[PDB]
Amino acid sequence: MIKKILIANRGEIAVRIVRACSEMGIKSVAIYSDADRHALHVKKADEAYNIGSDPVLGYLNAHNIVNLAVASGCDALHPGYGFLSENPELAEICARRGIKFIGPDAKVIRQMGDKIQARTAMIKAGIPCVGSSGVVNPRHIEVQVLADSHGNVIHLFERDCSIQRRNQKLIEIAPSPQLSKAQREYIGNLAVKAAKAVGYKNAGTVEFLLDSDNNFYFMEMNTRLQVEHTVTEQITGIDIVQEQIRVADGQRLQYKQSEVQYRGFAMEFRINAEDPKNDFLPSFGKITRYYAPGGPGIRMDAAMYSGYVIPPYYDSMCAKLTVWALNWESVVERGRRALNDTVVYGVKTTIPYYQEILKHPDFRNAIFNTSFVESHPELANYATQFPRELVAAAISAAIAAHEG
Amino acid sequence: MIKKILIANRGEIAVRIVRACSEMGIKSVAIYSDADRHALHVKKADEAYNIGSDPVLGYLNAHNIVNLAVASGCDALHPGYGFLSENPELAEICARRGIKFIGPDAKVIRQMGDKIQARTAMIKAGIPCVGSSGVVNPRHIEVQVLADSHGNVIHLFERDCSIQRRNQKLIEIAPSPQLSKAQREYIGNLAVKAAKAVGYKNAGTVEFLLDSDNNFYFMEMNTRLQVEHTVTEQITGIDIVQEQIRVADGQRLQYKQSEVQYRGFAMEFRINAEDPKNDFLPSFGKITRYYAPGGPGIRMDAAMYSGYVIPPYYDSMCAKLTVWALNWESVVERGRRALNDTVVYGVKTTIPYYQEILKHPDFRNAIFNTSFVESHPELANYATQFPRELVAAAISAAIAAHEG
Amino acid sequence: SRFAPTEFNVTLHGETFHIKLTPFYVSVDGVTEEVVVEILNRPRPTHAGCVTTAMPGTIVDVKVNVGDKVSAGDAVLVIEAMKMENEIQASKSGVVVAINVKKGDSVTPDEALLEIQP
Repeated sequence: MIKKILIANRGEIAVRIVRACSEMGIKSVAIYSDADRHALHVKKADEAYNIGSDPVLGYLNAHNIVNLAVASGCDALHPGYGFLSENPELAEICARRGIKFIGPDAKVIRQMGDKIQARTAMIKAGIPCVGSSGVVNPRHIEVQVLADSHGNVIHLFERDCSIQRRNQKLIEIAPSPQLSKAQREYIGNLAVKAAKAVGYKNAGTVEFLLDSDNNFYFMEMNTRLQVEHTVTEQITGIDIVQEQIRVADGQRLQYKQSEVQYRGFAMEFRINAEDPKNDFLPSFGKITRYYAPGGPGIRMDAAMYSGYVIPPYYDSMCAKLTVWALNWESVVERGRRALNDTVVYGVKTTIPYYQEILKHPDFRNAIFNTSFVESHPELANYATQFPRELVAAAISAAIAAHEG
Repeated sequence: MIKKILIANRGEIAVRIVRACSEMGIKSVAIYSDADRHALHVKKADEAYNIGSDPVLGYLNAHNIVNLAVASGCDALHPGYGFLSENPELAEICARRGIKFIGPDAKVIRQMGDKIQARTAMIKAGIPCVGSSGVVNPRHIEVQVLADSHGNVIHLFERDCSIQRRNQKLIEIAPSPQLSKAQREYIGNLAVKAAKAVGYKNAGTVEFLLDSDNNFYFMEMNTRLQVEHTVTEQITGIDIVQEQIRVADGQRLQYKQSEVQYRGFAMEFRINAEDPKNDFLPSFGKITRYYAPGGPGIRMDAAMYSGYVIPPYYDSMCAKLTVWALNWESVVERGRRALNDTVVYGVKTTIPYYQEILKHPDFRNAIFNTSFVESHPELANYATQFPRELVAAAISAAIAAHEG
Repeated sequence: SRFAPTEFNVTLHGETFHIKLTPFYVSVDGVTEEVVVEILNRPRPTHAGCVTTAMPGTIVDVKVNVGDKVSAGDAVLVIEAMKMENEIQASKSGVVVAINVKKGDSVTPDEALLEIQP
């Protein structure tokens, strides 16, 4: 029934979704500001359309995005994440104009977006919530959830996002190295409950804090896809984006819980164009050379490519690098590797910083909470290997002084 | 014990092994002819060294490669595949000069390289071999094997290579869609037997023909890694190259058979720079634009990169694209996608051809033998979409005529 | 001809292509191909309230006169594009200040077709 989709987003997730549609034999439609004229999603998509000279406004504009969706022949629309994904108005509009929004209904989006109105729904369904004196130095655990229209709800497992910086997530791992199978079963079921409570549909994530006692407290419920779904796709084998589309085309979930299983660990790094040495200041500019990582255990979800010029109006994320191995020790090794394996000239990246994390024993030991970054400033004081772009100059000067 | 390796190979597999070494914290050493001066393995490796002005001879020169290995400080040496990998002399030399050859001992290489001396070892160990009137239109099934020094021998499962052209393998799948769990168990054990017979060590592959009457018949025993190991690495989780090194460093196999497990299907496409329309003529030249495939189920092992100029002295393989999904139907879909997902300007590729195969029902239906390509010439008569590099010219001529 | 360009960069569908022209002969990224041609014989939006199409086409109907009070989501225009007619609706609520379009006109997405004051 769905033959054409409007990817209402940019950057890396637009590319993901272009990939999802292609997989399903569905036409994709990109949208770009002028800045994003050269973006990878635009090249990759079946169709594209300008949405303003402004970098931002056209992307946050519910009404003409839908005008374009309608004008375009789009049966449905995907909001990725950020931007309009958590804005109920877009769903309402879509519904009104005959466009299947790939997400929950606006009622839930709205409900669960209101902190107080959300805390109520959860407390009602019998689910421990935070205190006003909140949780001290917690592990941030969260559970992927898939619901269909027909009342089926399910979880792929948790993921650990305890590695984070000033409330910005850096490294995400699934499942948690820090939890028993028991905890995994409990937290997953508890997530399926909550979801059911609020009559959810499509993909969502239920976030929890986990204290030093091993109590779980609900915190948010993200009513959309998330950056870090890759990591859960990895360990389970389930294409989440594909399911989102199926749910929205009114299909039943493809898998009952008993059929969902995981293997291994998956870790995913946010390869931002920033310079950690300089208080993570953005490092926008041109990427002169790029060689993509490869071979076993390696998945890349890139915004960037060879020559790409990173616009300064948006976020710093050039790619998500997602590594997988049969176990904790192996993963970390493969992490370290893949980070080096990712070769990027022209712009300062967080790779070097990540290698410091993976080196550090508390991390390898697999016991850590949200304070880990804060509690270890040393991680930015690292050996900055001298650029091959400078060595070439030093040599060329030796040839200049030798020839005349 | 092993801290430095001499990758005695070029192209794509050199890159694989660079990746393997980096993972294990081991220094890598590349070797390039003059033609391969810019090759991706050279850029990627810890160290590199010229092996002659001739494209080929330096790669097939056992003695000076080992001079370099010894001069370099290499503890061990990897021959990848093709070239010197199946040449006993190199092992003998390595052994002599105190260099651990990442392979079997030269005796077994030599034995199993001789068709008639091999056929004897197999017939002796009670293993059905081919007739002089050989097998008609067989399925080509083959079993990965891992042996250590200490007499442990195991198999990761089979791979189906029945999709091939004039005795050149095109598409490899693991496990076979065409085999029962029973067949899988039998052929795997039978392979472990043969390997044991010949006192094998390290990674090898035992190939069989499968007669339409269910008879498995031995054919070759490749005493090395193989192009298509990726596909088996995918379904099992096991890094084979990493094991090869561990075996050669005298370690015991990391896994008993009972611990060897697969999920899903994996398919691997050989992305050769040839033009199938022109009887698969090579299509050497420069790759002007390249965007690597991505997101779930996707692994790339590339020779090529953005701007790379394919030398004409060697094979046509710019990359191996390896796709994975939880099942047959899903895989094929993901195949189709990833092929489109792989974007390559400047040179004619086999992608379009592969899409024809994946389209064709006999293939989707998962019943096919070595004759499939021959038996279906139509596969090369496909719609060649008009190049976006030509459309841009046609438009730019409309702008020129519209202004002066 | 002294205005007309010999070489230039054409950005078509995310890609850019380096072109140098000289039937023309034409160099696309240093690859020269003979071409043959046969000839056949408004303010940009300052405001977020400035109504635009995101895709060029021809106006079928203006559903509004100057000075109207309009709420977000009201059918303000109709356009023909892609073998169909479809109604553009108001981004913002408030007053219709100008109208820079009439029935019959051909539009492009950088053009501002009406204005509306929030």
